[PDB]
Amino acid sequence: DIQMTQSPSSLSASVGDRVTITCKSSQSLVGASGKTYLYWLFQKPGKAPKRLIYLVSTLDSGIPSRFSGSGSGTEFTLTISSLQPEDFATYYCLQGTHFPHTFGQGTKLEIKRTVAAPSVFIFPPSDEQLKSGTASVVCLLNNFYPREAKVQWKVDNALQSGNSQESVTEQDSKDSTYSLSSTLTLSKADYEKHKVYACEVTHQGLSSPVTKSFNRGEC
Amino acid sequence: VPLVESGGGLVQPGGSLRLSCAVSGFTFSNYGMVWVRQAPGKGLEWVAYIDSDGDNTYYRDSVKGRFTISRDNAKSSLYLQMNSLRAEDTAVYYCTTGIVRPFLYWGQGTLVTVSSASTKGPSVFPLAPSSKSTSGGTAALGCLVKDYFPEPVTVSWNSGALTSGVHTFPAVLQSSGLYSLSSVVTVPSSSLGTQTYICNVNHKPSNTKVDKKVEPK
Amino acid sequence: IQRTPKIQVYSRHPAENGKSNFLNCYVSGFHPSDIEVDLLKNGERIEKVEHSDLSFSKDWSFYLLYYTEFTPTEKDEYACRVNHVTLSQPKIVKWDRDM
Amino acid sequence: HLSLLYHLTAVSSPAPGTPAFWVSGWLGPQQYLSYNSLRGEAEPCGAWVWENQVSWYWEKETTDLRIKEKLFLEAFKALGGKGPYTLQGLLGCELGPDNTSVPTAKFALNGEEFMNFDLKQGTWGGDWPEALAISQRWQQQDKAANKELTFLLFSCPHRLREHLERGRGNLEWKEPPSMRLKARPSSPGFSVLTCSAFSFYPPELQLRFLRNGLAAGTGQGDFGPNSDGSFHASSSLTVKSGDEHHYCCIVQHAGLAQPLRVELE
Ligand SMILES: [Cl-]
Ligand SMILES: [Cl-]
Ligand code: NA
Ligand code: NA
Repeated sequence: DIQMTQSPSSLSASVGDRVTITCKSSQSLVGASGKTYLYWLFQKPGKAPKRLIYLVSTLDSGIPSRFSGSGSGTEFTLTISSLQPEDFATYYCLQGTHFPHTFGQGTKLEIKRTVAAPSVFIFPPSDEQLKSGTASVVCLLNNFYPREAKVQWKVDNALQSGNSQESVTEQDSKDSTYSLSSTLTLSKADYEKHKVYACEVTHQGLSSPVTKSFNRGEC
Repeated sequence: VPLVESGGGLVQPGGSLRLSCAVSGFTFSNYGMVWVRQAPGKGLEWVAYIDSDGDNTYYRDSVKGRFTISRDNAKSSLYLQMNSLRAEDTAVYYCTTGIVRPFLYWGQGTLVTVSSASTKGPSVFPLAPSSKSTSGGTAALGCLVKDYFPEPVTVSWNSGALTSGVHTFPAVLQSSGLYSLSSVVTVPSSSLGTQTYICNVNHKPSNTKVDKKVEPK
Repeated sequence: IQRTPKIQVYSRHPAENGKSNFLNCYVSGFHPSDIEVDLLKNGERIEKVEHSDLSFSKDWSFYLLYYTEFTPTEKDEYACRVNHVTLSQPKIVKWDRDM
Repeated sequence: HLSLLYHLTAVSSPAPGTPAFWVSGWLGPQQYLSYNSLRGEAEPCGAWVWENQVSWYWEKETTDLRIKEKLFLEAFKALGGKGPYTLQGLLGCELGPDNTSVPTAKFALNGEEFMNFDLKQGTWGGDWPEALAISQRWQQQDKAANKELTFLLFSCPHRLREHLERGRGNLEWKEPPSMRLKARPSSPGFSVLTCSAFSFYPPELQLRFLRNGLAAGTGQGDFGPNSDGSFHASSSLTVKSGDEHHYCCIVQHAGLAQPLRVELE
């Protein structure tokens, strides 16, 4: 059924770098007057797609001239000659020669900036939330790079499992940083049993892992 | 600004929806037209195609008997009639061109969400700023929006008069089948008291509006 | 690209021996537009033969109609002989009177 | 509602005596106009020769198509290389409800659709390299786009307007098909039944087959034109050795008041 498969699926590169994205179709794409209906599209988060390159290597109007494509048979590449920070987006290759009509899984392109440490904060489940059954505890990691960080909840020093979800912001389009909420959801009955509550953070920008904590009740 | 797709919304499995795509950017009568779709936070997916005349159509075969593309060159617009809907049809649906400029013209999409569950407005709880958060320095605070369906929900602070260092996190699906997110903000510790901070949560699918005040416990 | 012609032979009005009529060859669905077509009466060219304009369809392929006034007859067979790039040798389609 | 569409074709090397360029103009499925570069003059076809018409009509068809002619030959030069090429264009308007005119301008090269003239942004365009070649060559020509914009937004629907008022009888013409149903043994055990419709207008017609009153499918069907502007349709089906006569033919057409049953008698 004609699969498109891109390499890589994910990529962080440095401003100035030369970027290479490949697209492998399971079947040749020539088949007209020597016209190859391969296309490159890109998509920023919360935004609609846009066309980059059409046919194999023709830039769409107003696409920055550092973008280029090539390939011919079954082997295709997108190439950004010198990365800039607005170049962040997800890129897709698209075959439009036989129905369907299929996309590569995408290459997520993030921009690598200087390493930066997260300002950590910790939040007590509000008085109100308890009354209505259960209790949520929030750990905030603010404005940092790179995306990779390990978070642990320390309920009376027994490291919790499978009971906290994380959310991560999209890489900030201005300052290139991330932010994270780890949210530990508990029941009122379990929450009242314990006293020592803290999250422990570890991240490249930290040589010494940091913890912020509170004790249930007084401040 | 060349197109506008419309008529999305929330529906039950089995139900039906009619998507409209009003082309004003180009001469619609020249163009094969295409529907493309994107399940929330996933890759793009091709759906259907139509002749410019209107008498040739193609579909992905996970959809064949159920959907129906069509056009009315008269009102330079394009349609997708979707019937017998099921879970996997959830996606933003995007309208584009086929031959002779395949995939060049796009619009803002329209969100089609297929689920049996009911619209629930979120509980809103404040995330109070710590007592031990320095004198002078920076303090963070925010509010928590919990147990709501469906997407999306919008958050603003002090009625649109606070954007600096506001982060609203991408909602996440709790195994309860419902969503939650937090919105937080960093401010000067010295503002704790003088300035007052309120988050404006709006969940429209259920007409829920909460203005919650954030205060130190 | 290239597309081979479809050929259809039939008469304007239902065929009746002795009654006057018109015979049609309709050649369609072909590209490029270069084409040669004769109507045959018992193996050989009909002289005075007219044709319509070379026109084309929604799919872009060309179509043409050849025709001539004639009187059908017990003793007579008719055909249409067509030549085109896409053919190695002329295609000949016999006129089925019922068609 | 109806359309007025011009079919344009040019070729890089015509046979001797063949025109490089020729246009057939069509009101619905009915051809009203002929032009070729050899004669260099626009002619009415069929009843349209006798239309009560404004006296400058065919002067203004001729002037516009001569412009279209020069551009089409010009495409070839601009188009790098030796071909041979065939450039086709489908230029016309459609009149819907509300007196509102939708336009169309698509182009094809060597039998492939590759270009169009956008009316919103007054522009020729297409993805193909050769679309760009002709595109800029037409754009760089003085007045082209304006004349094109004029022709399709004003000339075209105006012309359609005039023909609908002056050629009402011509467009509203209806003539029922003369019908025959016949049989011929196809193979051992089998016969071929052929339902045939002669001399009908408009072209829209459907044929079905019935055994004893209950549906048996459509045959394998074909359409074609006659020379007088009328149409021909035929359909054929395979049936058993001797039954065979518990069969009729069902034809649907605008020229009839009700469907017509055709017995093999
Ligand atoms: Cl975008
Ligand atoms: Cl007059
Ligand atoms: Na088209
Ligand atoms: Na033109």
